[PDB]
Amino acid sequence: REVISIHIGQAGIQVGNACWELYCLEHGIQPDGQMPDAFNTFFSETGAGKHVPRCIFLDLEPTVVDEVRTGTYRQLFHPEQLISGKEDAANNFARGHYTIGKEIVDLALDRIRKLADNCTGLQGFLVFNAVGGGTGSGLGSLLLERLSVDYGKKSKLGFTVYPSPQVSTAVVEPYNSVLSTHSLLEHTDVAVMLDNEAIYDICRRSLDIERPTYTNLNRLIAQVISSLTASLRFDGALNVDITEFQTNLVPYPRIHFMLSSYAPIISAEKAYHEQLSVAEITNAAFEPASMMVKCDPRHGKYMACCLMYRGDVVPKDVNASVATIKTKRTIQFVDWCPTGFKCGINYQPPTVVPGGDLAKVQRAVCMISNSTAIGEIFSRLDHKFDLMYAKRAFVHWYVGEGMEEGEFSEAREDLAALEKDFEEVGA
Amino acid sequence: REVISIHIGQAGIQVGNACWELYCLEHGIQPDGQMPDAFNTFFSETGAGKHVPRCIFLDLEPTVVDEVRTGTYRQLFHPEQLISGKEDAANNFARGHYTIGKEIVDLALDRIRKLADNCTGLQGFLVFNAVGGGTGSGLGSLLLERLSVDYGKKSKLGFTVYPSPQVSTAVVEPYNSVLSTHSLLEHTDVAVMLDNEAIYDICRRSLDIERPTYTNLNRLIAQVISSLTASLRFDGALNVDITEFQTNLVPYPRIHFMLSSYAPIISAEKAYHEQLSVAEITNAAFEPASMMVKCDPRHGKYMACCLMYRGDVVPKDVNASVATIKTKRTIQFVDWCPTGFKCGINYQPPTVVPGGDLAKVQRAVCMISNSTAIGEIFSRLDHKFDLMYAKRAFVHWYVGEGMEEGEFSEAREDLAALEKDFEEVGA
Amino acid sequence: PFAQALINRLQDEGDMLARKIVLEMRKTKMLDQQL
Amino acid sequence: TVPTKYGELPGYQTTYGAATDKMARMQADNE
Amino acid sequence: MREIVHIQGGQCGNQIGAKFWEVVSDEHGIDPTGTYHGDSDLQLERINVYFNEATGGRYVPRAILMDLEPGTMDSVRSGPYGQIFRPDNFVFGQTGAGNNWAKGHYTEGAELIDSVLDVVRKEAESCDCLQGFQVCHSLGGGTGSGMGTLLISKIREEYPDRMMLTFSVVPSPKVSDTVVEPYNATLSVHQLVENADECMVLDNEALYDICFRTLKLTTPTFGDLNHLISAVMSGITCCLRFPGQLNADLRKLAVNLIPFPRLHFFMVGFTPLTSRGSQQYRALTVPELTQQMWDAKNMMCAADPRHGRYLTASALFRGRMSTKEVDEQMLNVQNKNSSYFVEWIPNNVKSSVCDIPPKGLKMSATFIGNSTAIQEMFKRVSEQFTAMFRRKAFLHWYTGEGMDEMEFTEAESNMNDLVSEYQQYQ
Amino acid sequence: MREIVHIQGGQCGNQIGAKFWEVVSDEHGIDPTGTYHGDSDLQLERINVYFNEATGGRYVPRAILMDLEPGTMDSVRSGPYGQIFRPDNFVFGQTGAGNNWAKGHYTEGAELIDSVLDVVRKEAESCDCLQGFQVCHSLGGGTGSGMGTLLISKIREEYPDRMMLTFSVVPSPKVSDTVVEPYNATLSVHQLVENADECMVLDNEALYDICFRTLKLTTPTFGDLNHLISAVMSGITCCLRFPGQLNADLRKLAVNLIPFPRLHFFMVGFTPLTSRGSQQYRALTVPELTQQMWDAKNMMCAADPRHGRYLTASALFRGRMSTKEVDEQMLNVQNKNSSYFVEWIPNNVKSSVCDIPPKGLKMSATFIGNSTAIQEMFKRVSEQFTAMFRRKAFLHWYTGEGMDEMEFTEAESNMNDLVSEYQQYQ
Amino acid sequence: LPLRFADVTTRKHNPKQQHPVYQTSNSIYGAKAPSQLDMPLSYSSSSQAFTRAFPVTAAKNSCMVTSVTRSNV
Amino acid sequence: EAQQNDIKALRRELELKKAKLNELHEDVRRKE
Amino acid sequence: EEQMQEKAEAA
Ligand SMILES: Nc1nc2c(ncn2[C@@H]2O[C@H](COP(=O)(O)OP(=O)(O)OP(=O)(O)O)[C@@H](O)[C@H]2O)c(=O)[nH]1
Ligand SMILES: Nc1nc2c(ncn2[C@@H]2O[C@H](COP(=O)(O)OP(=O)(O)OP(=O)(O)O)[C@@H](O)[C@H]2O)c(=O)[nH]1
Ligand SMILES: Nc1nc2c(ncn2[C@@H]2O[C@H](COP(=O)(O)OP(=O)(O)O)[C@@H](O)[C@H]2O)c(=O)[nH]1
Ligand SMILES: Nc1nc2c(ncn2[C@@H]2O[C@H](COP(=O)(O)OP(=O)(O)O)[C@@H](O)[C@H]2O)c(=O)[nH]1
Ligand SMILES: [Mg+2]
Ligand SMILES: [Mg+2]
Repeated sequence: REVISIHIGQAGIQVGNACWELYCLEHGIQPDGQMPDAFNTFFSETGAGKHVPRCIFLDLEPTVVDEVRTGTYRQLFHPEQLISGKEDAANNFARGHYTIGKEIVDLALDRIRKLADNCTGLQGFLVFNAVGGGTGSGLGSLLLERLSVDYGKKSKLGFTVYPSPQVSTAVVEPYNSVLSTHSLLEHTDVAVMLDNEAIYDICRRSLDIERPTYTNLNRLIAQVISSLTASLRFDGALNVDITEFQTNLVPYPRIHFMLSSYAPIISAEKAYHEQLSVAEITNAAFEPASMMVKCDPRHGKYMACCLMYRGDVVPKDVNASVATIKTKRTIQFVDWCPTGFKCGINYQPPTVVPGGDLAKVQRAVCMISNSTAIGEIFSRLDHKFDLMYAKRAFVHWYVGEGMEEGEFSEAREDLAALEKDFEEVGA
Repeated sequence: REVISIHIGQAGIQVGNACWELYCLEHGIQPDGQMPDAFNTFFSETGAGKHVPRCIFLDLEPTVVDEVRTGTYRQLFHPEQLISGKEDAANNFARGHYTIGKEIVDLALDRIRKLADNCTGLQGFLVFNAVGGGTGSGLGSLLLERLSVDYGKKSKLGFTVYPSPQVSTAVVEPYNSVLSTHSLLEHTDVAVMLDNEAIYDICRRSLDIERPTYTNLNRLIAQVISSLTASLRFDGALNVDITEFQTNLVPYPRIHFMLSSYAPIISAEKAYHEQLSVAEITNAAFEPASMMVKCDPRHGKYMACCLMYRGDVVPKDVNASVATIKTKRTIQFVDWCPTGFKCGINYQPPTVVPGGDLAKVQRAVCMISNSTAIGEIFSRLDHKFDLMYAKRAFVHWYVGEGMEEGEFSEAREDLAALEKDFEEVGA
Repeated sequence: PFAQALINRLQDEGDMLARKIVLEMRKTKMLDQQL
Repeated sequence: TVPTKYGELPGYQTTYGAATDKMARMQADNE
Repeated sequence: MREIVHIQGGQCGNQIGAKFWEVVSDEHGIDPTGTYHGDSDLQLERINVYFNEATGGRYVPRAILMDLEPGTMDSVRSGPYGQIFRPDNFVFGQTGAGNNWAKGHYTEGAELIDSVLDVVRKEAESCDCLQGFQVCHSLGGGTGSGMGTLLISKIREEYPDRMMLTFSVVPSPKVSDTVVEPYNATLSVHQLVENADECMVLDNEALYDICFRTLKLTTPTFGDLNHLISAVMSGITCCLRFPGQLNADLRKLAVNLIPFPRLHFFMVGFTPLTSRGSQQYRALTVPELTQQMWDAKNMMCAADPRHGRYLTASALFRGRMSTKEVDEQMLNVQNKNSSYFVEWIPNNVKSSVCDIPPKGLKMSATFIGNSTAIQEMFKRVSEQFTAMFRRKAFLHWYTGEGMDEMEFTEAESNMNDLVSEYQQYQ
Repeated sequence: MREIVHIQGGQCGNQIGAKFWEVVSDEHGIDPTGTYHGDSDLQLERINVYFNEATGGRYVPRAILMDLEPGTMDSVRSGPYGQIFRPDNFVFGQTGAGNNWAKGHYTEGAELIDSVLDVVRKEAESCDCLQGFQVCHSLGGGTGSGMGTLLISKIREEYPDRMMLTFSVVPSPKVSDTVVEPYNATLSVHQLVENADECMVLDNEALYDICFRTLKLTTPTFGDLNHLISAVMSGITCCLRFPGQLNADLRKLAVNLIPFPRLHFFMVGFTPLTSRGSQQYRALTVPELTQQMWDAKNMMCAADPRHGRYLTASALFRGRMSTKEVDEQMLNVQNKNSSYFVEWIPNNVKSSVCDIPPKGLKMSATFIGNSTAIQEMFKRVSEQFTAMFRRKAFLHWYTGEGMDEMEFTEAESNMNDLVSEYQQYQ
Repeated sequence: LPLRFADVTTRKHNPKQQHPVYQTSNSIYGAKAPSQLDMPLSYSSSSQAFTRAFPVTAAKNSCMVTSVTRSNV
Repeated sequence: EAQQNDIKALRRELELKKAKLNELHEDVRRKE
Repeated sequence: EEQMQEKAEAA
């Protein structure tokens, strides 16, 4: 059983820069790539005494790529898995979809082809990209399209960074996000939303860092991925695989948008503050102070929830905890499913990266849920899309590349039909 | 079992200069001529503690022969076998076949005659020459002619240098190529050709050497030659001899022209990168990214194939690999040849040369195959032949030597007849 | 090519084997009365 | 390798000897 | 003589059976390396039922493991008593169905079930006199539900004249692992009512309750639950492996317990199960055993029997005891709580006694009840099924694979007609 | 008494013979220096069948190695049990055939065959009562096939009354080592049908598949394959070399397996072949050997025999065993799958028992089946031969040496009438 | 616990060293030394050796039924 | 490849039918 | 590794 990880965009390779580090420091491999079976899902052992990840970084600017090439993980990633372009799309969907994609994604797909050929028990894929930029949006969708015409039936977990409503770095992000969602609606089988503000609130309140940078963000995101992949990396008492989000989490072929959260997010001294058990993290998994996506689930109703447990976790208390949650009425489910829970238990608790602010916990929970809160977020992004579309802002650069208003119009009609679908299942 | 190697023209002797270098480094022979049984096929033991190769370098210009005489291999290459003329034929088939050939060929033939008398179990001859020049073409064919009237039934392996279509260093080279092939049709039993651009593409792409010299070129060529003579030099699990290429690779008495390829050409860091095994090199020996001849075999249909394995290799997986190829349909065979493979396995792996850019491998594959791909290349050569033949270009030099138009028209009609045979064998 | 005739041969053989099965079933169905 | 049992070797037991074991034993006892 | 083959499907079946073979080997005194080390010779004469002698005291279990994910196989071979199974019997796929009954019954079944059918066929023929087959699996998972379902159908098609048990845990709303639990349950019950001879319904909720009240365990992990289930299974099959004053084989149990061919879902109990603190303050008599048997809270199902009537019941006792005391105890318990027993059937209790108790105790009991209260559990799941099927939620992963809606409607009709006949006989 | 002289041709024949004399030497207990050091003198009484005593107990194999390339001889003398051959018997050319049947049958035979005929004659009248000859060679290569073929013809012309075994490896499209496989194989069998008494067909594909499934070995070098074929050859000659309860000599098996003079091609299987990890979990009985014998994935040919009918069959057993069990097992496998056998011959199975097992085993068996499934292989060759002959490709290398067209036509004819009579008797 | 987890001193970590003035944020990642305390307490790995030993998943059924009839009399 | 798949299904079907025939014949003999 | 060290010495 193996799952491979693909990284498109500056956010993609930076989180992967955190992921694979956390991975080798999870399996005790030095950054040079040699040990001084659980790695088999991510690491293939060339010869003996050297392990290469089942991964690929690819970007358009050569700066951060060569920065990885000259960093400390020179020997870990082998010097051809790092694909690099010449010039950026500069936050342009069409520039990342039509101009440079026809040159880069073909090399990427025949690379990932032999990567899959080298692999034996490929379970699925998982892609890292942020829809706010032009690199991760354009050719990531194209790569996902071409991988769908290549395999299609294999699960393609998309952990995409969504832009915050109030916190914004660029201006064309609603354009790129909607134009990417046009294809992610049909290509991605299970997509996971990730805002940055909610994680900013997390590091402000719980992790109590007053000057946060992308490093700690990428580190915790990596810990989220590690927590959801630990069921395959190690044996647990009750394990679930990557094809479980296929059945358990997606009730309709287009309602695939899941709310992510991770707990307990605890600093060094707060572990002294707090006695860690199961009931409080089961609770803390639901309050909006611990979610990764800015929304208010009190106004939404849950579709289906999944709970990943790492560490010394007996099933009796999680059963009592979900019992208490189901008899409580502060949160409400939808009438479509009486049993909206999916529990999964693993033996290995998460480890600590040195230099991080998270202490070693005896147990952790990774909660991934589905609700209509995301149905409210999509209308919030479409309001900002229509605010700039009504005055024809930034259309001329897409037309200068060669695109038209037809794809913009159908993208607007698809998102509106998607809003109708969320509210329909909400009723 | 013994074979001697002769090197006609400029090109062949740098091939030999790297070739015998690789041989003495393979058999542990210092360049003074002595070690501090497998050498029997190439080296004869003079007195005690000395070995001389069954080889003759022969050129018309004295400067590069003197380079061999005064290089590092002054004591290895013994000072009389290195035949040298006085003036070059200067890219002229007629001046190399008729003017000075009548003085050089006799000296060469009775030189190799006594070399054969020193030999006991001669398997055959192998020639290194370029047909684009004048020295390799003219007397090279004259030698070949006089070898055929001398022995005839013994095998003559011609590892010639065929010119690249687009990149070329000469002007009369298509005249020289056609006028050599016209005799190489009925002189060589087995003629293996090496384009140079293909070697350029291989070192550019795979070896990623941005500045390739002819030394590296010849290092790779010698690597090919050593990989095909390893069956004679060292015992393997399944050996092949020089006499088999007539029966296995030549379906018709004039269609004897073979596609040559090698795998894996891998740099030092890329060997650290990739885990080399049988399946990928079995695949790698089939794309035009690894061929020594610039042509697209997808446009052609293979007649027969030959696959030499060196090193850590068992027959099980090579039989599994060729099975996958035979059930694949991206590469098609001719309908007259269901069993189109000649495989062989030798135990000893190919060695490295200090100063070279190759790393040692656990296993390597050398492919020599026949297709209709050459059926296209010979038409591409005959076309550019006719473009300058239509206006009588550079023919007065041949007439000034003493040649006429009759053999030009006959060579044109013979090569056209070989083309009809190529089409007739393609269907 | 040759598989095209072989599949015909195998089809005819399968039909013949079904024809044999019919007679054998009739034989045992007759013997169960005599028992 | 093959170690010896009190009576015979493990790997090698012919049917004739298997039939005449008791007669051979009685003959040895009488001797 | 009498032969029982064992099949473990899915992760639940594999771990439970793992503890099952541990308890079995311990009762027969076989060490984890596979050689006999017991003392009494009563164990030697009755191991042909569960084992085969290979070479000099080395016994191999007569079991078949079947799954789709190698982690289960690793957890089987890693634990104690793991190195005893025959590697041929590890017939095993590679992809994984993953809580998808359509994948468990149409996708990987076609290329895995023929193979496991051959292994079973070889093990069916290796023995002489088949008594029955014994399957253990879950109902919420995919690789256990559909696989075991189709395997049961095929086996019943091939060997219809042999007994068949299946120990299947059913989902509960409070203890709920996956979300398509009704989708799997109603199709599996629809097949098991038409193919399986009788099943023993289990549930994690009642087991968790048992470990909280009676066992008073602090952290009852899955090992102890499987220990309870395995202890129950050994209590079922002790009659074939040991002598007694009144033997009762598997077919003898089914005929005494099944009045009509569709009424074959039993709720099970085990006795004694007392806390380790109060093990000293108690007594060991048959009335002491009986009052612990007939308790509703001692049942291993989430169905209150005092909410319905008992159709038939059976009690398998182990140890030296007085049969008169057993019988008068069953008569008294049938006369006191007379309303809870059905009226038009006299002698609703079958009883059997073996004179070999399990190791560690003096006298044990196993209760098998065919009551009508199980319709509450089937209602509890069918209403969730209709709650999803009323607006076709989560259906498309099964529709797109080949399965259609009519199968669901059949499942509904079959569930409803059975609970209707349970209510009818009530 | 009865004598078997050995002949090895070509590279494969040499390596096969090397492993063959290795295991036979280990079977008779002689050291690689040529002196006896074994245990039971049951080994001594029948070493004359394979050895001649030189000076002070120096037993040399009565073998003749022959090829055209010295590298094969070096690989022979390299490994152990390579210093026990008489260097006179290394009769050996110098030029090399190179996968050319014409070179191996008209050019090189003209100067090598009188020499090998000298050696084999001296080796023939050296012993008293010749039983027959044993040949190990190929049909794809040049120096083995052609030279051995002409040698067989000469020998059968000189000694018409002695028996003859031919172990010949045939190619397959999946494992196609050389290109002219049909050109050589067709002509070879076209001579074998009139010269050889019987032929035991081999191949590498079946061996690879056997090491895939049954052995679970990682890297199957040629040594293990030759080790299997060698175990086969020791099994087929076990009857002469050891006493038994029912001895079946070479001529005895031939007369039981050959009902028609042109129907003398056999397929072979060897048992037991089990992986080392699963070697511990098995019992060792005659049914255990029988289940592996009649497995169609255990033949050493690429002809799945259940696509045709067994004409006749033979089983050679080694080890102390019940003849009753032996026969009733043969009766059962013949009565159940009765359609797999021919109808107009009752008792299609000839059995034999020898008392001495191969070293390291309790009980072994060698199966030799004369089935009509081999016609699938020959048609699989002839269609390739006709496909090439229609285009006359690679034909000039043959016609330019002395061969003409009508030889190829008669090879086609004999191929076609052979498969026609096979299809007839099916 | 495997040896590499039991002891950190045995796993050599060399961080590419950077000019103090000259320090990009992506270099923060792999420049920090692990310690015995960061090492986890138990490494519950999963041995796929027994499963790798198993052959290709494509099995077969190729036998002739040979069961002595054992009617129950 | 298509005819190859057809062959590998048809052969399996024929084999199942042949096994059924064998079973029926054995039963006939026992009943006789 | 020795080849890589030779690369470093050449550079
Ligand atoms: N959490 C987090 N988000 C990041 C990080 N880096 C980039 N992003 C996200 O990426 C979005 C902008 O796109 P970039 O990743 O900077 O660049 P790009 O996606 O390659 O697109 P171009 O700049 O046009 O080439 C921002 O809105 C961020 O949300 C990071 O390190 N951490
Ligand atoms: N690969 C390779 N090809 C070479 C080398 N040297 C010469 N050639 C080929 O030789 C061709 C020209 O002929 P030369 O070898 O230079 O000289 P020649 O064949 O003796 O003929 P003259 O120039 O008349 O003396 C060129 O087109 C090259 O392709 C070499 O070192 N390596
Ligand atoms: N008693 C017990 N039940 C288990 C265990 N693991 C899972 N289960 C039950 O199995 C049900 C889900 O079955 P699942 O594990 O998905 O089976 P599978 O996927 O088909 O192998 C849940 O209701 C769990 O209660 C275990 O170790 N012990
Ligand atoms: N089993 C086995 N087969 C071999 C061996 N060597 C060659 N072969 C087979 O022999 C065939 C080629 O024989 P070849 O060497 O050309 O015979 P020769 O050239 O006449 O001596 C191939 O198809 C191989 O499968 C070996 O060592 N063992
Ligand atoms: Mg960017
Ligand atoms: Mg020159």
